[PDB]
Amino acid sequence: VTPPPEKFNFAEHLLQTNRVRPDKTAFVDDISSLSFAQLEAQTRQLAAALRAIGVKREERVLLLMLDGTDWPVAFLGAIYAGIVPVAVNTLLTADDYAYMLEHSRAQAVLVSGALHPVLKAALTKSDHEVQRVIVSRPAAPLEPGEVDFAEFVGAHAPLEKPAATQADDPAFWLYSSGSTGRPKGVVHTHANPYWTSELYGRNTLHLREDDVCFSAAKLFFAYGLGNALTFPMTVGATTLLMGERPTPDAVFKRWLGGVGGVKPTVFYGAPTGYAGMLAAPNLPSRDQVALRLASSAGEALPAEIGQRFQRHFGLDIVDGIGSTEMLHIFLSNLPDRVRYGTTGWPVPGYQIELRGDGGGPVADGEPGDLYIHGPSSATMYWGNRAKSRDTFQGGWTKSGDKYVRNDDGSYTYAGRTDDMLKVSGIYVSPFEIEATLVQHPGVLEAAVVGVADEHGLTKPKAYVVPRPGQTLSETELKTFIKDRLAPYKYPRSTVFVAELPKTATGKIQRFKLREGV
Ligand SMILES: Nc1ncnc2c1ncn2[C@@H]1O[C@H](COP(=O)(O)OC(=O)c2ccccc2)[C@@H](O)[C@H]1O
Repeated sequence: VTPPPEKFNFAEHLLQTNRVRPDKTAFVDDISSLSFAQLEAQTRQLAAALRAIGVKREERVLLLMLDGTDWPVAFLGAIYAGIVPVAVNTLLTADDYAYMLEHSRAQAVLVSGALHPVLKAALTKSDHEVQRVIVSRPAAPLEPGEVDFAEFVGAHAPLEKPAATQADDPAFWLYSSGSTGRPKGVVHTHANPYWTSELYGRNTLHLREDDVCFSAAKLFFAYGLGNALTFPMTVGATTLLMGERPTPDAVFKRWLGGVGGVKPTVFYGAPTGYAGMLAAPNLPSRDQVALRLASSAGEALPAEIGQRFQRHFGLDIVDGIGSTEMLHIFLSNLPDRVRYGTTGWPVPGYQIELRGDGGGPVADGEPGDLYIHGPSSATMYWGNRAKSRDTFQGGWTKSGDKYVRNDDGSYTYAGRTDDMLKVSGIYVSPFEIEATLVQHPGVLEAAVVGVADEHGLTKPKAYVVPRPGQTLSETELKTFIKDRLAPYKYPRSTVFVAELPKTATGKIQRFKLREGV
């Protein structure tokens, strides 16, 4: 792969690539479609609109939007203007967005109408710098000063040239969270999505122009931003976008061509979703679908899920690991070489190391902490120098995973070096769940650990000590939390216990709980 040039604007690079196919569909969702030519026009009009309201080069805008054809207009339009979109999870609380507005110093917000209520609460409570709120597909009347996305874009002539950015300039941020503390702003450059799209989208997956891409992972996840924006636009594939929560039925509807007259050829999602599909009574047959490739990431793929999928569809599931810090996948199975129970082999272009307890070498078959060296790594966590130093070794990125290298050069997942749990392939901190539980007046103490379900997928499990002299049923506790946590964070089971195993300092011995004590 040839490196990008030093003067490089990634949005211009994706528009230029598709000038050969102006009338092909670039994106289609449940109510709209853009051709490459329409996407270019709207992208450049939005770039002009952001500049016309005073947002300058290098400044941030918050992009809080459901998957749909306006999302890549917003993302690429900011980048074309050399403004930095901060693309965020759509399932967070007002308090999380308030933090993001302050931390990013976002100067504008591009928000889906269905997300406007949570955004409103974030704006009201924060010391933010937002100059304009631009609403895509409003779901209630606009407040004074707010502008509808379609009119904001339509009111401005297309910007004539992109910002003259450098390849190593910041282009966008994503946020990721650890087991405590606020979300961390992961800063990516213009070159980083070129590298992931060339080294993985093109050179590993072999995506091509005639593909129809469909990602159950949304565009704000680093996995989905590659799958359903940067990879397809790099090869001129058409992309199906879906705003609603991915369920088996919603996904099957699109597999069978129920939206936009298109059947996906490339599907993308978490192992939890593939298990949910394989359990569904109305799983389509082979002859009803056009899939040629199935990608998975976010959590380890249990071998039995890959094997059942291959037996049903005659397609393997290609499991690769990526992170928000590395932007996309750097260690993966290949479309034509899958070994289930491993994450495959290093993606050419990326170097992988396993380190022991002092940074030293680890013999094959022994676990070591995983470190990555490659060209798409983030530059830092914005405004967090300590956490940055810890993760950005020195050209090496620490992943927070342990791995074992096998005799054939493949790597087998061996768990995290922290307490985080990927449930449904999405981060869940057990300590957040514990903090929610102990605010119930009938709970005295709680401890949450990961436990493998019957499919070998990790789910949280809660051990709860009730407060003597209060009542507390399992049903009452399920109601308390349904209300306060996202569904993927719900404990699979709660066990009421008389006491928890502790050190003399009172530290809970969470390892004893995973050992089944
Ligand atoms: N296949 C896998 N097997 C085992 N663990 C996997 C995995 N893919 C992700 N992970 C886990 O999620 C972590 C990354 O989470 P994050 O949500 O930042 O990004 C993706 O999850 C992400 C970002 C871009 C592309 C792909 C995934 C990895 O450090 C690892 O613990």
